[PDB]
Amino acid sequence: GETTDGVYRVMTRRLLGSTQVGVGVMQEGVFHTMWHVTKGAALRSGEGRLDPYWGDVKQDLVSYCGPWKLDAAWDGLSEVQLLAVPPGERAKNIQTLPGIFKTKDGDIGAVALDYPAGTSGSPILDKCGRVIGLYGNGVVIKNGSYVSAITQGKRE
Amino acid sequence: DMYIERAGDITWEKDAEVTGNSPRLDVALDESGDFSLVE
Ligand SMILES: C[C@H]1CC2(CN1C(=O)Nc1ccc3c(c1)CNC3)CC(F)(F)C2
Repeated sequence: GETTDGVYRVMTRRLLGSTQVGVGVMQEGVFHTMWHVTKGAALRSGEGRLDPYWGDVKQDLVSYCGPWKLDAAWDGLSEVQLLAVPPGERAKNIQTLPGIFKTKDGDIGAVALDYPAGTSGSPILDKCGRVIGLYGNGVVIKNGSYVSAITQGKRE
Repeated sequence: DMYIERAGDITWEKDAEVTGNSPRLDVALDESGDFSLVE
């Protein structure tokens, strides 16, 4: 089916009507999304089938039709844009300065933007339009709002 | 079965809505890929 580069919605007909469970990026013939969106299940694109190729529950990432292609990184200084694709709503760019997740294994950028369930997998971009990571895996703070890590894979 | 639908091009938009703060949080990541706040 459709293999043009871009951001895509991940939909299902299992629940009531058509429900958006997440979002993903098509780049170089590979579909990239978060593991918790599909749970590693196969995908449909028109009449064509997309089979999982690589995945990891701890990184919360999965790739279809080929190895993970996204390798751009946040520079640790500049503002970034979340290309949010909420359920039933138009794709929208939101610019923000990321904070930081400090872990025992190093620091990771983090975006303090809150969207509904079904927005996970929306890409985070740098000023050149390169995907520096996917939005949708993070933490819930005091107020009840979300702060997502900038989750990036490794290009082998 | 899950299916995909195109939603747009991946481009930086000039004069986009600028929002959100930049918090520095100490976090832990478990084997199931879940983050938690360390305090
Ligand atoms: C609480 C909402 C808020 C959220 C992301 N959320 C999640 O629950 N993420 C999530 C769920 C299951 C797993 C993981 C992460 C990693 N391990 C399994 C929707 C959003 F994308 F808009 C921002």
